[PDB]
Amino acid sequence: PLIPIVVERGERAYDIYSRLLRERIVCVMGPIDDSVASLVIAQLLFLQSESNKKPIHMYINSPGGVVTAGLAIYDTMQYILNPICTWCVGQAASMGSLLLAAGTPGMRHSLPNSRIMIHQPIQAEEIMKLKKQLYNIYAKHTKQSLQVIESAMERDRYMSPMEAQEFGILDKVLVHPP
Amino acid sequence: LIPIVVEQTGRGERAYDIYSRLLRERIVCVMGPIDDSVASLVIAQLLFLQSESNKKPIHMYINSPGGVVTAGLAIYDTMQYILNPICTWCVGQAASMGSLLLAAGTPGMRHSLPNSRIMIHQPIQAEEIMKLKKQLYNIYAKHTKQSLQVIESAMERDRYMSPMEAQEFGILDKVLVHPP
Amino acid sequence: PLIPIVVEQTERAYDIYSRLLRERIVCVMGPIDDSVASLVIAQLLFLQSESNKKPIHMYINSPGGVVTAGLAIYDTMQYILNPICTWCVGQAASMGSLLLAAGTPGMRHSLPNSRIMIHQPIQAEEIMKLKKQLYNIYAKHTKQSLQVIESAMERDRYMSPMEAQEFGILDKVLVHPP
Amino acid sequence: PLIPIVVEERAYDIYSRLLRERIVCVMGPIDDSVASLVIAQLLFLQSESNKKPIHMYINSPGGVVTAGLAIYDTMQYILNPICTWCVGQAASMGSLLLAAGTPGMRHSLPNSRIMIHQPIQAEEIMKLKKQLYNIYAKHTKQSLQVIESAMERDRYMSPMEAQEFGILDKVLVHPP
Amino acid sequence: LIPIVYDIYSRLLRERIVCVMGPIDDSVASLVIAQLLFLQSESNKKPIHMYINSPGGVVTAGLAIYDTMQYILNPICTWCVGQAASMGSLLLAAGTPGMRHSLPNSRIMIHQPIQAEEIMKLKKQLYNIYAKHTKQSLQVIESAMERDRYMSPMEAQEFGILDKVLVHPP
Amino acid sequence: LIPIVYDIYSRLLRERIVCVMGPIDDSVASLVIAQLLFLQSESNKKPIHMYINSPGGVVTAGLAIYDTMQYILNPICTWCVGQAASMGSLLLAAGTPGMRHSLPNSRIMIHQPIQAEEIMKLKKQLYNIYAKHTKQSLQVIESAMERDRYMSPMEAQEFGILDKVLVHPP
Amino acid sequence: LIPIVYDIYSRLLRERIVCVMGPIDDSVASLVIAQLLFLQSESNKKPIHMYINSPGGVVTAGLAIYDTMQYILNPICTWCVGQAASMGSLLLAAGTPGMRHSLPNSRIMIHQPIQAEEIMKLKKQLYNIYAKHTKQSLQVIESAMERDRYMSPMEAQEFGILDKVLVHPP
Amino acid sequence: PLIPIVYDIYSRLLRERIVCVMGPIDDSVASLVIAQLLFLQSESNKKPIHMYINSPGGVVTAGLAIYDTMQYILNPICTWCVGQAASMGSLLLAAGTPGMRHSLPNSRIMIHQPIQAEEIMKLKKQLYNIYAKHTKQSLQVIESAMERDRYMSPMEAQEFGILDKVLVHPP
Amino acid sequence: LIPIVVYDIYSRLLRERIVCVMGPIDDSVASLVIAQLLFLQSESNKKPIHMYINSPGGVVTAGLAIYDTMQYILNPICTWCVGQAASMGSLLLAAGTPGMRHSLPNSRIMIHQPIQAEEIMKLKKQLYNIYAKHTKQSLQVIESAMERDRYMSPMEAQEFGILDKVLVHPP
Ligand SMILES: CC[C@H](C)[C@H]1C(=O)N(Cc2cccc3ccccc23)C[C@@H]2N(C(=O)NCc3ccc(Br)cc3)CCC(=O)N12
Ligand SMILES: CC[C@H](C)[C@H]1C(=O)N(Cc2cccc3ccccc23)C[C@@H]2N(C(=O)NCc3ccc(Br)cc3)CCC(=O)N12
Ligand SMILES: CC[C@H](C)[C@H]1C(=O)N(Cc2cccc3ccccc23)C[C@@H]2N(C(=O)NCc3ccc(Br)cc3)CCC(=O)N12
Ligand SMILES: CC[C@H](C)[C@H]1C(=O)N(Cc2cccc3ccccc23)C[C@@H]2N(C(=O)NCc3ccc(Br)cc3)CCC(=O)N12
Ligand SMILES: CC[C@H](C)[C@H]1C(=O)N(Cc2cccc3ccccc23)C[C@@H]2N(C(=O)NCc3ccc(Br)cc3)CCC(=O)N12
Ligand SMILES: CC[C@H](C)[C@H]1C(=O)N(Cc2cccc3ccccc23)C[C@@H]2N(C(=O)NCc3ccc(Br)cc3)CCC(=O)N12
Ligand SMILES: CC[C@H](C)[C@H]1C(=O)N(Cc2cccc3ccccc23)C[C@@H]2N(C(=O)NCc3ccc(Br)cc3)CCC(=O)N12
Ligand SMILES: CC[C@H](C)[C@H]1C(=O)N(Cc2cccc3ccccc23)C[C@@H]2N(C(=O)NCc3ccc(Br)cc3)CCC(=O)N12
Ligand SMILES: CC[C@H](C)[C@H]1C(=O)N(Cc2cccc3ccccc23)C[C@@H]2N(C(=O)NCc3ccc(Br)cc3)CCC(=O)N12
Ligand SMILES: [Mg+2]
Ligand SMILES: [Mg+2]
Ligand SMILES: [Mg+2]
Ligand SMILES: [Mg+2]
Ligand SMILES: [Mg+2]
Ligand SMILES: [Mg+2]
Ligand SMILES: [Mg+2]
Ligand SMILES: [Mg+2]
Ligand SMILES: [Mg+2]
Repeated sequence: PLIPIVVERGERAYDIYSRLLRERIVCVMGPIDDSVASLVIAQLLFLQSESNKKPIHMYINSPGGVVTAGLAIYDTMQYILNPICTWCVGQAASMGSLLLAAGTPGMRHSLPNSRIMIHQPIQAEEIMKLKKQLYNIYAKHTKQSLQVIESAMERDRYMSPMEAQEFGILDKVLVHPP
Repeated sequence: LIPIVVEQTGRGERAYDIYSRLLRERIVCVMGPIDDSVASLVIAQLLFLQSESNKKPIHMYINSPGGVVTAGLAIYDTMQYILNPICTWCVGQAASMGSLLLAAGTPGMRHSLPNSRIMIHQPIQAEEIMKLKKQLYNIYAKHTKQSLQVIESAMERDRYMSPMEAQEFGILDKVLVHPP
Repeated sequence: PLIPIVVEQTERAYDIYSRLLRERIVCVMGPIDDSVASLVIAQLLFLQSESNKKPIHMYINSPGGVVTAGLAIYDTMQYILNPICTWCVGQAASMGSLLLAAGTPGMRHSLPNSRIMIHQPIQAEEIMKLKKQLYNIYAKHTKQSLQVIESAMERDRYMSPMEAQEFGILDKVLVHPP
Repeated sequence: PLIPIVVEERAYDIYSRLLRERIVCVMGPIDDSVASLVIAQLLFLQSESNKKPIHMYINSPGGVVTAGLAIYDTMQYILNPICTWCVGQAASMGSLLLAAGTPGMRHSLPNSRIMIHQPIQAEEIMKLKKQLYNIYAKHTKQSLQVIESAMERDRYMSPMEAQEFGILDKVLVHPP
Repeated sequence: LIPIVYDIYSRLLRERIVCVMGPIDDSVASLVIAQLLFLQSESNKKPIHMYINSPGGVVTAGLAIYDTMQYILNPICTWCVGQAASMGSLLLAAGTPGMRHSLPNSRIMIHQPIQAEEIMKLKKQLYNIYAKHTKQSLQVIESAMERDRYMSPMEAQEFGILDKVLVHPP
Repeated sequence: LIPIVYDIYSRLLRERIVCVMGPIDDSVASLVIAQLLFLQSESNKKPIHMYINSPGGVVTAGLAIYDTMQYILNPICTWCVGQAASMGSLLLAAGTPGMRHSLPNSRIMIHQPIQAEEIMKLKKQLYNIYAKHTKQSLQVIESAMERDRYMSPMEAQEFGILDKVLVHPP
Repeated sequence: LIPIVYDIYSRLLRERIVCVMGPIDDSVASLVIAQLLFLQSESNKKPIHMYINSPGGVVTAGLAIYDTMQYILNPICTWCVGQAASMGSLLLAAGTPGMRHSLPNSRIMIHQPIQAEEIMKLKKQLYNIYAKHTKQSLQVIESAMERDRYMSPMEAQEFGILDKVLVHPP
Repeated sequence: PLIPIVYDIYSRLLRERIVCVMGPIDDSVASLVIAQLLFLQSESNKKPIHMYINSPGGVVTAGLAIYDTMQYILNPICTWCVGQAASMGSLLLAAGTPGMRHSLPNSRIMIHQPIQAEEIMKLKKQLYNIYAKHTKQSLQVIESAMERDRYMSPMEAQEFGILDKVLVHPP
Repeated sequence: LIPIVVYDIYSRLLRERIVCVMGPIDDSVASLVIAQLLFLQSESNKKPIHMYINSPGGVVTAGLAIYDTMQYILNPICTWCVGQAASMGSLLLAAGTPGMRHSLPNSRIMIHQPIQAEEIMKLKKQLYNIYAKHTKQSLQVIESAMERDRYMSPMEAQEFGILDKVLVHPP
């Protein structure tokens, strides 16, 4: 995996991901662990410092990951004052779909062929407390009841972008820009 | 060991790695197995090239045996999303998700060199695996302009196509031995 | 993972973590070992030299780690004269929660969905000497008795941020900046 | 781990910046590779000073004896004052380096742990042990029998017990 | 170390008890099928006890055991001890009606943790077999199997997977 | 490398002694269950001795042994030697009342070191079983199990896990 | 752990049943061939039962079994339970006509998942053998084998791979 | 891995009431030793049992399982330290019937010992009491000696109270 | 694959009062050798025991465990060095009853020897004394000779005091 260099006062050379960061785009790609969370959180704090009002784009192609790391990203998204556009490309499963649903209302996007899953693939009470935290967060942003969330999360299935929009996880399914 | 080449940018010379220099020619490489990492890199390049011009064509170099479906679909959706014409170039082989990206190029601009091999056959719950298979049927039918019955039947065969067979089937438009 | 580069107007460019250090923010992320402790300690000494009075922000998302390495960070936090704001994001368990509680009083923070654990997952007497050192440090910074600390640390459980605030581990649970 | 860059305008990695503050790290297990780096830094810092002290940051569980002795001899060889700082722990060869600091300049932070117990043919191993006995006795100013007896017990001492024992001089909670 | 009395499992076979224990693969299916054919030869009318504590396994191997259970003429008692999940619960439910048992603290799961058309053809085969032996409709089976959960023995009896939950022998 | 007298474990079985040693998994549970069924076939009145030196193991496998202990009609003497932690202590407490034993230096732990709701259902099953056999309330069991500690044999006798701490035979 | 009756697989061979399990390699081929020669010596006319649940394996090893099946003069009943894919289905189809069986839920695949000319020569050998026992034309064989799919037992009977689909004995 | 037949040599050695405590002690070793002790007690609960000890130590609860069983059975137990008895091995050596604790001349004995913190310390005190009981020393002498990372000669262990006799030849 | 002979060939060797100490000596090897020595002494405390030695050495305490047992039993012990007897192997060779320590012509013998420091030295001095006792050389001749990293020929070892007879063929 070699990262390409692009060229953007004068001419500066970045690696393509750093150039993506200058377009206020943050990537949440692959499994989410403490390392990914810290990097995402760092980028969110940086982008808010450059403007606490210009939107931030969050590119999400993740199968999920560690819950506390995902929750670290979630809490930081709520904490910063910027509007956050989430973009599901490929898939958003487990904590990935939670972050997708955690975007600013009206700015949660998916491309047409993405797959979304809210099903989720340390002591016992302790695992259940984290589950209830996920129930509350999903209920809050999908605007569904806890009963619908608990029931839906019990089903080992993915949603298409259209059914995820009807469920309240995302707001727009775009084939091309509007 | 990746070679370094110099281009003059206007006020001086810049050194790139040869792949980064290829990106300055609006050519994106999709080579080897496609995973989330490849998809993110390709998508990043597609968004970058569109920003530099949403009307100059983008060349997609494809030499891939396939890969993860959702990662392939992420590239596919991004190809449709951007406004640029996309020329696809099959060199070596385009199998499984690779052939899907090849066929997803802008009509009339889907290319193969003479000795390439193309395969649309494809080498997690059960219903969900079938939903992805049905997403693949629809995309192939859409871009080859064949019926779903012909796509489902052809994908059931474990075989490769010649570039001339892929052109007749609708995966690509031109087989070039030299440039025109 | 590739680490992005950001640009600051001075035009300087750094890696995002080096830029985070310029905001007087130090990261304690993942398992704590001698290598992490030395890096954190180096950053604390550097930030104090740039000003022994501007606050230092300590980002904590850690499951714990080596006790002596954690204690090395703790002692250095007490040694420097700067006020230290601790920020629990994701989780602070074992030595992580000790560092969280060791922040300057009134400046110990957690985001809403963090998890905090003071339970802890060499000869026999020596292992017990370290445990009592941890009892003392927790008692000092939570302002609880040794009997309350020893009893609470025996329970294999996590606390919510609000529960950690009543226990005395942290001072504020913030959803947005005030 | 990613190592941060700091700017003094010149930019260095934070460990290179630490070297500029005349601080040398003896960090983790000590082997020939670590000794060489420490020795190189010690020779560098002595050239570059009009006898200003060198700070030796020690957080080590020990390591190979000959590598530890290589650092020890170099500490004695350079004719500079060396402040030793025990943070976290100094066990085995780590505690020998700690005690080998210039008298009056051996430090520990409050919660550090210090161990002089130690976790090639037989005679050859025993010769190195006496070499350790002699060095400890010299710098703690304890008798050889107190050192042999103390090293025989597998225990750590608190910083204040290490100050009474003669391994270090000062236990500091804040700078004085 | 396996104790000697025969070896304890061979002695269990002489008491007409067959163990379906752990993950089911082609090897397990071959062993169980071999035992079923033998016990039928020594008597095609004395019951066979099938002890089931399995998390599931390979579908075709599970179906191989199922078809052999259907093929032989003996009445088969299925006994869920510990757990019967995935193909394990299918074998449990495939016992002779009235002779499907579970102990009180067992867990039963019908949820299930090759080309695409082939995997779903196998799934419908599981739907029909479950529907046949639980006497539930195909929509009730398809809906229930989609839920990633275990049921208690009482709940599995009410669903039609087993017939009796015994604390002591009857 | 086991010694033969039979092999020493098989001869121990002839004294109606079954060993539960080390981590409990599906394999250990099946062997123990097989042995329990065998000894009660030889007698349903003579006591069976269960030697327990285990740090715990898989919950469903432990529950499989537990259910079989309750199912069989024999009185079961449990003997804690070394340690009985997690599922091991559950088996220890599940012995016939008055016949739950420990040697003086053993350690006993009821603390316990798949979806979420399912892990919690199994935890509640452990709460119920412990409450039943120690005759303590559910809040005393839930509270005690949250503590990561061992009990002395005398302390476990007072908690209700065992009945007798013997230094020599009486 | 293989139970003793001496071992259940050896006892099953005394019933003139040979198992073809798992991946077929030279080792399995030699074992099956040995059993076939043995069963022919005890009687050249009594049928031999060949139980097949195999995903396939090495071509030359499969062909070694095939050649031996035709070489011996006994009638051989083939039984597909679970699956017969690749070389497994070839052996299934190679049973004596009228004596090729499958249980209801089996899956059968004739698709197949050394220098180039060599691989193609082996492929036509498979085409010929299938064609002979399928009583289908070679173009129908080449075309069907190119399709990456399984057949139901009824679909395999109709294609000529097997003769009867039995749920119980007739 | 290769074991001679006379019965297995260890099985035959068991027929003269000699049980081996060999190498590192774990739950597996403890169970076999306990099994052997119960068996030999059934055969005669008054003829002595010989415990052959060459062990560097092992798991405490496993060693304590053997210890409790030694006290539980009604037989006199002769312990024989040959090679070494360190950590739990020396505890079993000292736990033999008084007057019947033996060592050969060149053996090495160590009482120094090379899960939560409170529990580790609880087991340590259990070892202090057991050593104190069988060596007839004070807890302070035991705690004090166990902190020293050293071995004893057989004569020094006889003087400490761990063993009773050091034999070069039989009496 | 171990051949069986009109039981297994090693079991037949034991019945010939021949004990093998082959390869590296560890606690496991030692207890089996000790087991065999005690067994043959029961079958006769006066008929000689043959000890076949082809070993590069091994664990000191395990070697001393066998050494102490060789001295403990009342039997005459013939030691036979074939191939090599190095480190603890050569000490066992020299520990045979005087006049009955043998080597075949092309064997190699080494007394050089390829846990805390003081205790390592205690074991070394124990080896010095045991060699000196059976070689009837002074401690300095043993200490000095063990310092050379070399092997001796059987003749070279006979004069030294390690062995008594070098035999091409039986006498
Ligand atoms: C929304 C942030 C507030 C405004 C505020 C605050 O709560 N914390 C605390 C904090 C620390 C660490 C991790 C945290 C994660 C979640 C929430 C809080 C965190 C620090 C932040 N700071 C900043 O964002 N500086 C700009 C900057 C950041 C990164 C980079 Br790269 C470059 C520039 C420094 C100045 C300041 O007031 N705050
Ligand atoms: C065709 C895109 C639209 C134009 C639009 C948009 O939908 N998203 C959303 C977006 C986010 C993340 C991943 C996405 C993947 C697929 C589609 C959308 C994605 C951002 C994009 N942006 C851009 O493309 N900026 C220029 C640039 C990109 C990369 C590099 Br390197 C350098 C420069 C920022 C400005 C902007 O409006 N859009
Ligand atoms: C709070 C520090 C004191 C003020 C004081 C002191 O006790 N030690 C000793 C010391 C050494 C090593 C690790 C220690 C960890 C804990 C405590 C002490 C440590 C050195 C420090 N020094 C400094 O901090 N120099 C500025 C600087 C540091 C790092 C970087 Br990167 C860039 C700039 C050099 C000048 C000076 O007096 N002290
Ligand atoms: C206190 C040192 C003496 C004064 C003296 C001396 O004995 N040796 C000898 C020497 C050689 C090799 C390894 C040794 C290791 C331990 C001790 C001695 C060593 C060299 C040293 N030298 C120096 O220290 N140069 C300064 C410098 C060092 C490193 C770097 Br990076 C940059 C600058 C060169 C100039 C000079 O006289 N000596
Ligand atoms: C249900 C039995 C039917 C009557 C019948 C039949 O369909 N097959 C076919 C068969 C072959 C291989 C595997 C099969 C798996 C599933 C179903 C059928 C299988 C063989 C059976 N035979 C028998 O069961 N012999 C008794 C015996 C068996 C095993 C052992 Br161990 C000891 C004794 C031999 C004589 C005979 O007619 N049948
Ligand atoms: C206490 C059991 C009852 C008595 C009763 C019964 O419920 N099951 C069912 C059963 C099957 C499999 C595993 C089970 C595990 C838990 C409970 C039930 C199980 C079989 C048992 N049988 C027996 O125990 N035979 C004696 C024997 C067993 C093993 C060995 Br080795 C040697 C001898 C055969 C005859 C019979 O009526 N029952
Ligand atoms: C002519 C047909 C008979 C098969 C014939 C024959 O061709 N070969 C040759 C042969 C060798 C090796 C593998 C072959 C594979 C395919 C065909 C032939 C093979 C030997 C066989 N023999 C036998 O079958 N002996 C009975 C028996 C066999 C196995 C066992 Br187990 C027990 C008893 C020995 C006596 C005999 O004339 N023939
Ligand atoms: C009163 C004297 C005996 C110690 C007494 C007793 O307390 N328990 C309890 C027991 C159970 C399990 C493990 C224990 C470990 C440590 C201590 C006690 C254990 C069983 C023992 N039994 C016996 O020793 N049978 C002889 C025998 C044993 C093994 C072999 Br192999 C061959 C023969 C069976 C009959 C009996 O009354 N007792
Ligand atoms: C007086 C001479 C004997 C050495 C004496 C004795 O000191 N111990 C103690 C002993 C125990 C364990 C390991 C020891 C290793 C080194 C020395 C002593 C050991 C046991 C031995 N016993 C015996 O040798 N029985 C003969 C025999 C043994 C094994 C086999 Br297989 C077959 C036959 C049983 C009865 C008996 O009085 N003694
Ligand atoms: Mg926001
Ligand atoms: Mg387009
Ligand atoms: Mg401070
Ligand atoms: Mg000095
Ligand atoms: Mg039936
Ligand atoms: Mg009962
Ligand atoms: Mg034929
Ligand atoms: Mg006793
Ligand atoms: Mg002698």
